[PDB]
Amino acid sequence: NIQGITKPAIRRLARRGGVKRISGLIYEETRGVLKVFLENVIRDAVTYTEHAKRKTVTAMDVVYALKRQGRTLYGFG
Amino acid sequence: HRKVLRDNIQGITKPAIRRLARRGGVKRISGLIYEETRGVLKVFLENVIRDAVTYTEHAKRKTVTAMDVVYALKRQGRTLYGFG
Amino acid sequence: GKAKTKAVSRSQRAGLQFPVGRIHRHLKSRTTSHGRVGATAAVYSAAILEYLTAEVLELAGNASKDLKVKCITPRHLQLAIRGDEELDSLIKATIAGGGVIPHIHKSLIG
Amino acid sequence: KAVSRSQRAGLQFPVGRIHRHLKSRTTSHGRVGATAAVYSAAILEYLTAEVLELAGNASKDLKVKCITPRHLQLAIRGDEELDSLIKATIAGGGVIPHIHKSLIG
Amino acid sequence: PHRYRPGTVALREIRRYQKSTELLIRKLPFQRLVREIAQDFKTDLRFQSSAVMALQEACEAYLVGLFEDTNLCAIHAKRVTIMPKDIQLARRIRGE
Amino acid sequence: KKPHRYRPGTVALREIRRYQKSTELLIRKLPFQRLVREIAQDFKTDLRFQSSAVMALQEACEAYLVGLFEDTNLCAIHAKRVTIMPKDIQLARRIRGER
Amino acid sequence: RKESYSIYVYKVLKQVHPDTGISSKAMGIMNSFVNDIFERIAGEASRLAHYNKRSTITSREIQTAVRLLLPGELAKHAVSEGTKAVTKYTS
Amino acid sequence: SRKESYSIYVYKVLKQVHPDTGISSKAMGIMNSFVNDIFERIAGEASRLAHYNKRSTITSREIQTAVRLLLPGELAKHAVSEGTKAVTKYTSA
DNA sequence: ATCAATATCCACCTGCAGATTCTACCAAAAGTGTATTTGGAAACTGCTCCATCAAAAGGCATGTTCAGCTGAATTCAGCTGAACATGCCTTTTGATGGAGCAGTTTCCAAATACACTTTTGGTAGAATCTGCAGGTGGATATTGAT
DNA sequence: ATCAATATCCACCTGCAGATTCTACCAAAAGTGTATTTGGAAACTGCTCCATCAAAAGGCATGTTCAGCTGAATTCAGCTGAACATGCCTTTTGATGGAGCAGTTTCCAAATACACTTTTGGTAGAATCTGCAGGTGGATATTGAT
Ligand SMILES: [Cl-]
Ligand SMILES: [Cl-]
Ligand SMILES: [Mn+2]
Ligand SMILES: [Mn+2]
Ligand SMILES: [Mn+2]
Ligand SMILES: [Mn+2]
Ligand SMILES: [Mn+2]
Ligand SMILES: [Mn+2]
Ligand SMILES: [Mn+2]
Ligand SMILES: [Mn+2]
Ligand SMILES: [Mn+2]
Ligand SMILES: [Mn+2]
Ligand SMILES: [Mn+2]
Repeated sequence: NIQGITKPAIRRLARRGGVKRISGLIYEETRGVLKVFLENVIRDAVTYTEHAKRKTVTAMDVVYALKRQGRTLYGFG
Repeated sequence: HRKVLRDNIQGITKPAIRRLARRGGVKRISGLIYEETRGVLKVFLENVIRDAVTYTEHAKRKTVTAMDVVYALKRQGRTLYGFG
Repeated sequence: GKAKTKAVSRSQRAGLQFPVGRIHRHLKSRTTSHGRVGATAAVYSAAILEYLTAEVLELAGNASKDLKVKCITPRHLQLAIRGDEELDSLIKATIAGGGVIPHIHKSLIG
Repeated sequence: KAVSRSQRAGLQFPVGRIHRHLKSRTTSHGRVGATAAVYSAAILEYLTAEVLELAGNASKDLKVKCITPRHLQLAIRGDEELDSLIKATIAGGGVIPHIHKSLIG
Repeated sequence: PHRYRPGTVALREIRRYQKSTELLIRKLPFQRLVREIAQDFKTDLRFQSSAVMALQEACEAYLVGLFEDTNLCAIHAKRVTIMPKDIQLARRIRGE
Repeated sequence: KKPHRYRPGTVALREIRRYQKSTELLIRKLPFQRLVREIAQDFKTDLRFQSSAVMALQEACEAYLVGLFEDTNLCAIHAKRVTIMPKDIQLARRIRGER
Repeated sequence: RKESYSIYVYKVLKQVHPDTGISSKAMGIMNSFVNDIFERIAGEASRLAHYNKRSTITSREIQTAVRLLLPGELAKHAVSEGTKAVTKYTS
Repeated sequence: SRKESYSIYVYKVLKQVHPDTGISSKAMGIMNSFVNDIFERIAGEASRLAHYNKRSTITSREIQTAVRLLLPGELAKHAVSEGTKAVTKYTSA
């Protein structure tokens, strides 16, 4: 499913980052990075979720996971 | 009543900076590094000390304790082990 | 016993818009075992929060009127915060929907 | 006859003391269950044992009896999980040797 | 037939996506990825849509910032093309 | 009979191995104490310090500078140099989120 | 019934820009911001009280928290506004 | 006056894992800082968990979730095992 | 492609600084009894997600062409390392007052507790108001020909 | 580098779907009055450390010479990545049930708190016990001039 993060989507992200020219190896590399990132946040989110004995991951669970990893997010509280 | 303290950032000598770079695995050092390093160090120290003194003044002390420095480092994300 | 003195909220008494009583309760629920909360502590907290809210709303409303629109958006909040040295240093959180402040490094322009 | 809660839990770390400390760092009117202090003590004891195991290994591969800050640093920075858990400065611990390949003569 | 020279459309894209704020990843593949990842942690998980949306805002802000740092590393080496070694240097200095 | 000379960089690498194998503090101790007092007294006059507070400050400053040099060296090598330069420090600190 | 800061944020907005409104998503961001700063100040005030072996969080703890947590000029102005508020509240 | 520390327990654990080894006082200071650090991380996250789920008691359940949150991978698995063992042995009395 | 010079590696040695034990008390852990709180089991109930189904457009996959950027190659001036003379200031330990933390006791200003009243903030629907989808026309910028 | 041709960007427009704001009710929270307690501030004072000064020798900083080799500058080809036409499929969008969790209320057995009392585990400082820092010298490895 990681391949659903397509090359044009990665390029748009790089463009918002001010990147002008992109090596062909970037896309696979970026997917790897994203995968790690996502795992960590999700690992903590579901942890909060099983502590509450729920079966639905809430926005609050995600926000707490991101704050606990030093990546606070505003606007979903 | 001590002698006036001036210009002590220059006491961080070029050999001391070189030894630090060496422990950092650096092999060759441009001549402009030393002044740059002093600048960086001074900012770092100012910030830490500014917080330590804040803790000291909150406790109504006139002695900066090791705990105050430890708390200031923790508040700056540079936790230190071995002094409290 | 005909007349009571009119009730004045602690917010109004301190000249604040932010809710002193609510903040006092939250402060008591963030104190340790046997912890107390001083009379003026919630008033001070309320004033700090109101001041910082006023600063970001000021900058974001400036960006809002300089874009010929009524409502402050996440975009305006992000522009205001990233464009202010102190606010940018105070607020490192992600502002969802705010994008980035436009910038292209000089060596990339044709 | 008095039986220590540490002994009751099969631990070395002091369950009762840790209970008092937990009780003095929770929210107002907060209560702490006994087994919360037993679990916390067990956690702290396990992490201490893990760090000490690695540090004594470094100490014994350097032919000395006593663990020093240096051995703690070699032990923590040499184990990826401990390294990621402990970001603090180890006073007196120095650095793990490393010279990047492009620098050697 | 008209042709833009290499780099003109790239810079146009930079200005376009830096003045906008919408999400840049398609929603269904990202939601599929989120659920696949979550299923190796706890079975029959459900998500509020706002949880997925928060995750996507976080991931996209993270990747944009990473690309800013990667670009600084590429520029440092007197290049304009970002390469994996640029990402790797940025992530090492970040402590990732 | 010519006097012995090591080639430029041989002693540098020897110094790297020496100071990476050791743990002593590398800044002289009294000059660092004078620096700490000069800075602290421009915040509040006639402060005193415990000896351990000054030593904790020195451990932190030296750990910070060693780390900064590790990253600066990564930046210099990244640009195919062996010499660290100010732009390397500035790049490291920018990516660190300092300044 | 969920609490929020929206009505007070809106009051402050109408004070600084009487003509301007705010979108609900921006109001959500402001709420996250207010809660964030509040738990930073409370955490540090509680820690200050405990370092000096006290149980009461007073406005003095809040002031030191503000000096610790807020950058430079902001901290100065914040310390002023808080002091002003307290002086008007006790009068 | 009497300032408490974790030194005697650190030394007991040391003798369990390395019966032959000792510890310098500055390494003992590092160990004391480490134990106190991990204790405040656990206690902070356990009180937060209690408040998110509106319980007023910090129980072993809050401690276990805190450990899963704060500990990497294998460390967490093994820590959870030791904690569970201690709790079941404490309640068996 | 054989050496002299110099560093490093690696045993061996001992005295005293520091690691470990011993000693005497006492702060706090544990037991008991009794009071108060609360976690969670039980039983509901709307209302969010999930599963399924369907059409169609726009966003993506692909293949082609070529411009220009990256990496390699080459030259060289001057910058930084290695080595050394010189001499100063850091290091280590002790003294000397005394400043200022700690420890202790007392007693209010300041905080909590509790009953009761007044006020407000959240919610949902109505009533207003506004950005936004497209479309257009002019501003601006890029590209190739001289 | 001024043209003529071409393409994109960026204001401005309207009409209406939906977002903001308004309006009214009503649990819950804030406020008041009154009583009662208590954390910590104030004032002592003992007594640690802290600031400063002192001595003297050598470890190390400084300033200089000189040349190896690094960074910087320049050229350029091949090969990668940008741009674009084309055409196909994944995502998007809109709708529909209903399955299955959350959220809420109630309610005791079970858990935790707290005062008082007994008892000992854990600490401070002294007394013992002993690694290991440095000090030294010979084997091995590395280095740089021939
Ligand atoms: Cl690469
Ligand atoms: Cl530079
Ligand atoms: Mn000064
Ligand atoms: Mn109202
Ligand atoms: Mn309009
Ligand atoms: Mn449009
Ligand atoms: Mn009484
Ligand atoms: Mn009292
Ligand atoms: Mn000299
Ligand atoms: Mn070179
Ligand atoms: Mn070509
Ligand atoms: Mn005993
Ligand atoms: Mn030795």
